[PDB]
Order: sequence, then structure tokens, then C-alpha cells
Amino acid sequence: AQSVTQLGSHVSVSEGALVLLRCNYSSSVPPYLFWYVQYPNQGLQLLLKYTSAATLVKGINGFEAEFKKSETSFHLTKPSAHMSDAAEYFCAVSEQDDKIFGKGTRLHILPNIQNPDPAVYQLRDSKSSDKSVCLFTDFDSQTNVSQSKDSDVYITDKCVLDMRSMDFKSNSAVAWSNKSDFACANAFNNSIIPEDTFFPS
Amino acid sequence: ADVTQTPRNRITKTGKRIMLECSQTKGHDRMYWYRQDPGLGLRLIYYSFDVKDINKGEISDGYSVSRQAQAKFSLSLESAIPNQTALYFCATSDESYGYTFGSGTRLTVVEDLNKVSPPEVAVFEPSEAEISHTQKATLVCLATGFYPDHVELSWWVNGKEVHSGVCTDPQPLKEQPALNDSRYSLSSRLRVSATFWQNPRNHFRCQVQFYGLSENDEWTQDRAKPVTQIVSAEAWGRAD
Repeated sequence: AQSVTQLGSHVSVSEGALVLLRCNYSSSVPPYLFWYVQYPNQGLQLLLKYTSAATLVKGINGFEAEFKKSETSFHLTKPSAHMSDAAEYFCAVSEQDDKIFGKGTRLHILPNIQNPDPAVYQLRDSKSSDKSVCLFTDFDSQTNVSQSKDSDVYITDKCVLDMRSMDFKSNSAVAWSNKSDFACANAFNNSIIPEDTFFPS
Repeated sequence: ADVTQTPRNRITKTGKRIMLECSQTKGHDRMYWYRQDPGLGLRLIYYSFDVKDINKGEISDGYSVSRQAQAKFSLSLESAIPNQTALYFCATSDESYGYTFGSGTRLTVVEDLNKVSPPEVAVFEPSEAEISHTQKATLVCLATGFYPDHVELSWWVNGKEVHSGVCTDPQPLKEQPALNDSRYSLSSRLRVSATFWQNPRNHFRCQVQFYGLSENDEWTQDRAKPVTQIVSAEAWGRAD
């Protein structure tokens, strides 16, 4: 192999939709090819590999990949995206008869949110005197959260929780500041939020 | 091939020699050391086909290796620098690209150990307004003021670790982005039924494992030595 190319460090798929992660290689002689997954905080696990036998290779969990010589590709697919598919995926190739990894792609699964109920809530320190944070939650995946424009205001990326007790998934982002004039009513002013976001009293 | 590597986690100062060790039980000729960095995948440092063969990979500069035995392949950072901060993976292979990877070594090189600092951790209780509006209750944990960026956060409800209902930020943010040795902060949420939160019998704990100094390290400040340690915060359910 000269090389292996995955493009898009971060990609999205809707929950329930076809997963397709793209890999291309450059090698005149067909190489062996590999897809590895890395779930967060863990090591690398082999999903499947092409080793010059079947061109349609099947791996665990309904993963498959077709080796296509004529388009120099080995795209990884799975029938339906589940929230537990959130991971980094690396395609890789044999080189110099003795050893190479693509740069990886992180798969983000957008939850199917049938009844969004966007809201900004204020939360109080269990102890404290008296600190608090603001929680933007329950929006669908047409909303994204922008980073803050006040350097004393901190705002996290949106994060999806999959609450198993009730088979319920939700998005949220957190904001906080030690500043005196910080109000949750203003915390997310640099983001485009739903026109019907709930702002309690 | 139980492939094992040591250490698992390590913090070091710039300029120290650091040694990482890979061992195997299956006696494969071929052993490898890779580093992983975000956006770059796994890059090969060095590799070896026998006790008498060492070969450079793409990023061998700053590193040396020794193949001391069929079973063992050692990686050294001769003089550690901050851009050597990374996850390091060793691997063995058979003669048909059947790789076995070790579980990883997380290495952080810092310039000045005086800046090491454990997190402050706080739990923020659910909004009454959320409870009323949704019949659900989101707890927030905040870990702040920590350095280096080398933590693990978990949630515990009745003394058992929980993964359901949780989301933790994938990376901490910098408290002072304009500073090379800025401290970090990290958030997490744990959502339960408003029923479960409502029970004044239920106990919730956010636990942060911090990786810092060891007992070996000199400490000259009046503040607490910032050793590897756990920092928690808790809350109890309210009837209301």
C-alpha cells in the first residue's frame, strides 16, 4: 500500500438510518484491509477485514464492507444507526509486506426526537453559597450550540444521554460563570435556539 | 499475546527519560509501537521482527527502542517534551497481519509540575421547573480547576457505577484559553425519573479520578500536594 484515506474527522448519521463510513486506498496490488472501532476510553477492536477471500466481508453486529478494486474502496456499512454505534472508526491497510492506519472518523448519531421540548433551566449547587449552572435541554438535532462570546462564560458542546429506564434520549448543553450579571436567560444568546424554548420563572 | 504494556497512565516532567514496556506470551517475531493523537490516527514509531532487527516508522524522532527478548519490546522517550503527550499502543502480529494490540498507555508530559492541580467537584441539583414540566430530573456535575487534562468521571447511585442516563463532555475545556498551562473544566449530566430523584432515600455521587503527582515527587508549595486521587460531590433526593 501507498496509503489509506478516510475523509471527515467527524460525521453524522440519523438514528435508525444506514451507516456508511467511506475508506479508499492506494495500492496497485490489492492489499489486505481492516476496519477497527474504538469506543471511548478503550482500546482498538477489529470489526472485519478483507484478506483476499470473500469480497463481501461480514463482521460483528451487522457490520459489512465490500472490497471494490475498481473504485479502490472498502466502505463500512451497517443497516441502522443505534446510539451505541457512537465511536471512532479506523480503516487500515497492509504495507511493505510487514505492517498502516487511516486518520479515523468519529461517528455521531443524531437521536430521533419525536416530541422536542426545548428549555433552559437553572440548577443549584448541592451546597454552595450560592453557585449555579444553566442547562439547555430537550431540543431536536436541528439545534446546535455555539461557543460563548463572553470569556467568563463557559458553554459545553451538546451531549446526548440515552436513558435506558424509559427508552428515552435527549440532548443538552451546560453553561456557567462566576460573573455577577450572568443570567440563564442570557446564557445561550450566541446560539440559535428554537423559537418555542421554555424559559421558566 | 496476552500483550501487556506498562505503565497504564503516567505524568512526567519535560526532560526526563521515560520507559514504556510491551510484553507478549505468544512469541510472535513481529512487535510494534504506535502513538495515537486526535485527527492523526495511529502512527508507527518503531518496529521489530526479531531480537536483531529494529526499523523506523514514520515518527521515530525523539524516541528509541530495544528488543531485549522475543517477548519484550521497550520504547523510550530520551528526553520527554510536551508534544510527546499521547496514547501509546504496542502490538504484535503473526505472519498474516493478525494484530494483537496492548490496552494502551496514556502519557502526559508537562513542563512545570508546580501547575498540577486536582479538580474541585460540585453537584447541581435538578430544577423544580424541569421536574414540573417533564417529570424528569437532570443532575449536573462540574469538575473545575484541574491540570493536566488527565481525568475519569463516573456516576454512582447506590454505591454501584451507572452508565444509563449519563452524558459526559468528550473533552474538557480550558478555563483560560489564552494560556499554554490553562486549567481545565469538565461537565456531566445524569438524568433520572422525577420519581427516582424524589425519593429522599436515594444518594447520588459524581466521582472524578484525577491523575497527578506520585509520592516520589518533590513538593515545595503550601497548598496540598496534587497527587493522583479521587474527588467526589454528592446529593440526596428531596421529597421536595
